[PDB]
Amino acid sequence: MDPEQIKTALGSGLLSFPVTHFDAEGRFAADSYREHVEWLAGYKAPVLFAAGGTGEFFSLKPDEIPTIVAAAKEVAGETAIVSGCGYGTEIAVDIARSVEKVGADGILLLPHYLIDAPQEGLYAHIKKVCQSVGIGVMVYNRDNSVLQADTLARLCDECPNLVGFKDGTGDIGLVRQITAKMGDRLMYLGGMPTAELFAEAYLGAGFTTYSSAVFNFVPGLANEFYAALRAGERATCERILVDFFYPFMAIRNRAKGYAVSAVKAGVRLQGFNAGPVRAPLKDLTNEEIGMLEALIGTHKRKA
Amino acid sequence: MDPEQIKTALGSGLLSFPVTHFDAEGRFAADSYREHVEWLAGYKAPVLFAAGGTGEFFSLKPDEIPTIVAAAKEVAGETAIVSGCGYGTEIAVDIARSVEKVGADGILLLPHYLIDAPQEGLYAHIKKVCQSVGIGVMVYNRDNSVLQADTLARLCDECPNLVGFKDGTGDIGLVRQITAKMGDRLMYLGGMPTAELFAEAYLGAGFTTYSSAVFNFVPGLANEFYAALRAGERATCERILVDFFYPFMAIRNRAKGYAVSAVKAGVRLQGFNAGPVRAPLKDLTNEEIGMLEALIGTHKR
Amino acid sequence: MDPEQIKTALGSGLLSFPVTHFDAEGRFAADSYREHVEWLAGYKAPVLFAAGGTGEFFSLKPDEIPTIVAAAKEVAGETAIVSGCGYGTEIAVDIARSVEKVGADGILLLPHYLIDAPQEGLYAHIKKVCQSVGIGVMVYNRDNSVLQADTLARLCDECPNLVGFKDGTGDIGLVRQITAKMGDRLMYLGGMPTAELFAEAYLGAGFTTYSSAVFNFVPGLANEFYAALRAGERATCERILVDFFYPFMAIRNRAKGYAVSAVKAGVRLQGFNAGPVRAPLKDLTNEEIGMLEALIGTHKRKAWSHP
Amino acid sequence: MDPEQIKTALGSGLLSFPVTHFDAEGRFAADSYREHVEWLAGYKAPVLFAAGGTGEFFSLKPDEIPTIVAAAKEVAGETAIVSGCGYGTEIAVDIARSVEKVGADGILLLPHYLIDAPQEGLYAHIKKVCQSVGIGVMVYNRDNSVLQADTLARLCDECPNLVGFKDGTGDIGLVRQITAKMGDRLMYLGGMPTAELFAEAYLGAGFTTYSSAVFNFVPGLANEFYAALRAGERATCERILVDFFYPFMAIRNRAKGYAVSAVKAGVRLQGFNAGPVRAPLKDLTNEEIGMLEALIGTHKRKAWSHPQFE
Repeated sequence: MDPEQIKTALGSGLLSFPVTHFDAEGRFAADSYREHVEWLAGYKAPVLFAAGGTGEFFSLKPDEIPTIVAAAKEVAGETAIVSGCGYGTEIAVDIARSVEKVGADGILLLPHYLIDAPQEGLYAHIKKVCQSVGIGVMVYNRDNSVLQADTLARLCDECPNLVGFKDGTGDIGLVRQITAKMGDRLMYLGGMPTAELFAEAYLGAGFTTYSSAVFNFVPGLANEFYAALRAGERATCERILVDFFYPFMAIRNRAKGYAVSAVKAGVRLQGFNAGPVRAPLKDLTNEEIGMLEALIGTHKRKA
Repeated sequence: MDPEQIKTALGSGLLSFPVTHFDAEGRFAADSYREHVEWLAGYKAPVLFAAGGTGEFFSLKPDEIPTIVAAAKEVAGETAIVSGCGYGTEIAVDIARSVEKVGADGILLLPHYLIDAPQEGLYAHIKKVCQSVGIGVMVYNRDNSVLQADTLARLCDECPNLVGFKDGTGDIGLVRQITAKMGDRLMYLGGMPTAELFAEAYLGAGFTTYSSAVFNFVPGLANEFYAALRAGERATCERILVDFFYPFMAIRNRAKGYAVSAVKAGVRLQGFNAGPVRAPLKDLTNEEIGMLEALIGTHKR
Repeated sequence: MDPEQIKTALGSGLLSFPVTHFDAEGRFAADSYREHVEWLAGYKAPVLFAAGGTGEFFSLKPDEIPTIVAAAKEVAGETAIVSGCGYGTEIAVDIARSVEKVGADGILLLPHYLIDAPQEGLYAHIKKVCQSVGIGVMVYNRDNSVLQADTLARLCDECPNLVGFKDGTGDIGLVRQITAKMGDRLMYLGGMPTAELFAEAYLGAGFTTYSSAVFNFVPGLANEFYAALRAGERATCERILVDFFYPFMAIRNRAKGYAVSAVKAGVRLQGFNAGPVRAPLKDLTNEEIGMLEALIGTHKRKAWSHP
Repeated sequence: MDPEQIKTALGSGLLSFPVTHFDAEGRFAADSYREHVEWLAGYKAPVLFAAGGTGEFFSLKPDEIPTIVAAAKEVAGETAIVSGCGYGTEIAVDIARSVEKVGADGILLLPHYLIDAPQEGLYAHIKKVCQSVGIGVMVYNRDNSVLQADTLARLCDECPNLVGFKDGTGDIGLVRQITAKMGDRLMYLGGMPTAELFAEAYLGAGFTTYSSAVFNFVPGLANEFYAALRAGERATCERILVDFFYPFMAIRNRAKGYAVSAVKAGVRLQGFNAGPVRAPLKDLTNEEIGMLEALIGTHKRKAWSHPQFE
């Protein structure tokens, strides 16, 4: 689809970021991945982000990314498919063009690698990546890549296919300035780890959707929270925060990287063969897996 | 005033934090202060925080604080008066008791001095301050004093006069957890510098009021933004953000401490003899003062 | 003494920062304090910092500080006595003048309260404090008060009684620039928590002394480390780091504020009635006190020792 | 070269990290690179790190790295050549094996990409990279990859080819613990931006060498500072800090990334046209380059003929 079509899809519901399934040896496990993506499709997220952060983009070889995107496309149905992209410009452009070739509907551009960079340099890097493909681009403010509002405005003026903005900073002051400046030029995507913790506040900032990492393993629960959010049903949102998300957060905060590892553990507990995380992430301990299993509780998919 | 009455006042509108006026000899200028507070009273903020952060609490002698609270009480009329309080426990308790004596309706407890502290220690410190007075207390998550939700819950169970929670961290994740845990047990007060930049997001977190530092010199505009906020008139809030608050923010970000210095400059531009900031703050340059004057524009008094 | 005399004292050995003793009613326990200080005096630190950070300056009422300084001065012998000082300018000047009045030999100026401040404001604040007294002043780079080299040079040019610089930032790049700029105009004092962890590196930065917080309860060991440091006996320094200081660090890192709490626990373990820390610090758990007791080990204060 | 031989070379002097030269089309410019490396060779740094941070590792396509290493090897003489390496494990292993194939004498392992990771994960990642090659490895504590002493000890016990430790954290407390723990098991390399600012302090921590980024364009000055450092000649070190390094730092601090961009400008000023930096770095303005030119001053290795008519 064209960038305006992926833009419309970004504003039509909740965003799904599937974990990437690996076998015991760490290789991509396409059959298990497709089984899980097919199961998630029943819950009708309008956009699927293949090989995003939750999908361990940062541990994939560039040549693996189109294979993962193609696998998702096999079974995702009438769903927009966005690919992760990232690293420095040379690598990012090659990844972008490779996933465009296998039929991705857009790219989510993760930070460049390692260095702190001046705004002018961020502009030049992101412009070059946007101009390398015809599909839609979402930029991702996080870590060592944080666009100021004026820099983002310049990019929007020069790159018509730049259509989305994902925030992973939690900087409420900055993101409100960005939505005030750009208005409906961009779709605004919440991108904090466990984004439901931020979603009610981010409404006021101008964000009405987000990545739901836990949709990987409790999509019914994630969909219900999202529905309550958009309906203004505060007591329902709050009940789900108190009974599910703050307990999940307690597990997540036990170790670095568990924003991904705990989500992948949840997928395994629901009976999908998602396999291990790749180093330098680590998997949950048996004790922690037990905690998560108990938390999932009434939401188990099987016995 | 009993804690439940200050609690009600905290939920009845916008919060005012007047700058503290100093004269040429550097002392508190009570006549000038009272003139400014009397003018602000016309704009009907339900609660006035004397000697808070915007009032340069951090540069005041403990014995100056009751004097400032007393001056505010003279002219505030039907307005609740909350006093700043802070430092370590021994000093804080002395301040708290001293301002209760001159008629403060509550205290806002700023962080203790210098050190990073464990949750159990914050608990012990804040509990001792709360139990030293009968008036209402508002805690203030900021810098080296950040309460977790479970610690604040314990304080609420133990200290009935603890009735307010002010946030200066900007940690949306944490403050949403706090409002979910405590519910209507506490009044939630936005406390970021230039809090209007955060107000719409903080609604969703569970906060419907905040300190408006710029109410000091453009109270009419601050009231206009607040009314639009509570009415859900986003285009109006956004217009005021774009036309006033982000340009103000640009001036404020030129130097450390200007969250206070620029506000005080604004007060002087409106014809109040608020005087200089105390070191280690520094005042705006003449050029910067000119920028602020131009920004205030048609809100000139 | 005059500023040049305290300056000379700062360069004559290891720096002592006694914990402040509190009684059951929470009050300053002067008898116990004086007893502890008298014991420490036997280990010959040339400068004693009363009511510094380790002495819980940040939890003292201002009127308590001259009482504490006076108590240390009574029993410290021929030892320079420096008082903690801090907060905003108005409070700091009052504190400074009050401790000068009871015969403090200098002040260590802790950061102002709460706010971040422009360099020009730091300059104005510190200058006013220095000019309020005739005794020597040591500035203290840490937290929300960090002087750049040019700002400090300006203060040195205008305040002759400013004679010392303590670092609590751990910013090697900055502190080396400072010593290159000022040279022997200032005495440079290491001020990291558990400063022995930094001492060998700080030598190259231009610092040959530091506050030894653990001197409070193992003054012999602290002296042994300092002696080896100044003599270039790396194997000895390293042994003490591996056997004592990194294990101490493990205890210290278990909770916020334990850089003070664990030291006070050590003092109590060695038989000085220092009492609890004041909130918002917390004391070590019994389990943690147990860990510190084992670590002190052969350095335990024994009834049969000769003074 | 085996790992014990590169370990020995790491302890034999100052470390060189050449900028990577690009042409106007952005491509690696091997002829220019070799000319610059050949000039540097006269100053006899025992180890050259090709495609390190100063060499814009983070902006290279993985297939460029062996090409750059091979070019340096052409003209480096009897100098050890270490290659940059980095990213997540899968990419890092491919890079490591590719540069081993072209004859690198070791790899400097930069952080993995993006994420904060637990110590056990860092261990698993670095172990896998070390076991993928037979050449020497130096780990690099910086940004999102900071090994604690006990984790590093486990890596040392299991990976004999891990022989070096480079610090970019500036955490004196931690690095002194690490040298106390490992002793001569590892060679300790200073790795701060503009490492001369840290070198005297780092001696005490146990580090007697470092990467000198400015060696790229004032190697005579960098060599003199290093000799003074090792000799204990404090007044010489201090003069060079005051007259050159703190003024350099003032230029460097003008914008993000100038720790690389300013060094590359210096190389260009000395007559080696190393070309532009790759985005998202930005080059110094012509005004800023003029500031650096004035600072280089008596240390210029050429005179320019600027265009002028009548």
